[PDB]
Amino acid sequence: YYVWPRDDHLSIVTLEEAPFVIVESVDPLSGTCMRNTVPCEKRIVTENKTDEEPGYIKKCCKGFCIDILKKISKSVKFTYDLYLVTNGKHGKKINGTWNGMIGEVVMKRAYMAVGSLTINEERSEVVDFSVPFIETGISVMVSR
Amino acid sequence: LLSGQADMIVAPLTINNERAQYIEFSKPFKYQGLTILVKKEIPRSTLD
Amino acid sequence: LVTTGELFFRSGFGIGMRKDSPWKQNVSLSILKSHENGFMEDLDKTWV
Repeated sequence: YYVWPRDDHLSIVTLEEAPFVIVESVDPLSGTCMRNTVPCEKRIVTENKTDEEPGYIKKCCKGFCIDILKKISKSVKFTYDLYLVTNGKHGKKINGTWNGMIGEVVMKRAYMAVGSLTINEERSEVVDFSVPFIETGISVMVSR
Repeated sequence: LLSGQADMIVAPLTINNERAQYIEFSKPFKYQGLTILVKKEIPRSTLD
Repeated sequence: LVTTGELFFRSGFGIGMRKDSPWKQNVSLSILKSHENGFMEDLDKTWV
């Protein structure tokens, strides 16, 4: 499962949460991902005894950010192959190192970080963002 | 700005396609949308 | 008078700049830093 090892072909490190992006198991059918989605590539290193090969259990992804990524990818004619996270939720300076998705991007091999990200004065000095495409913020939750 | 006599455009500017195509903006400092305005109301019927 | 309706296409504001001038990086960083100190909210509650 080398994904056909064969200049527009880049990894895309994504994550699933909220109606932003959701990961579902493969459509049974005959063992193939259904339509109206893009084949993700889950990575499992659950072997806690031996250094087994990473789990290449493929799945399917759908949601907001993946749809916008598909639109963008069509818009500028570049190929892609999604790839999920291995450790950490998003990324944080844990004693002078990014442990998360932003660490994956800054450490090469990723070349994208589409997901549920927040623009901040904490990662602009290692990566550089694009124009925000949704109005985030901090708000409250009180029962009526 | 574009000719020779300006360097910062601090003003009610706004992001869009062409202007961002021809110059480089910064991160936004307000998230205002576009809306509509009408006039208020007054008291009502039942006459006599 | 009063404003009604919902919000269609929602861009943002922003301080413009030239193309490839030395300031842009630092001015964007300064705006981003000040946006996380209540400064924007402080001035909004002071004036608007």
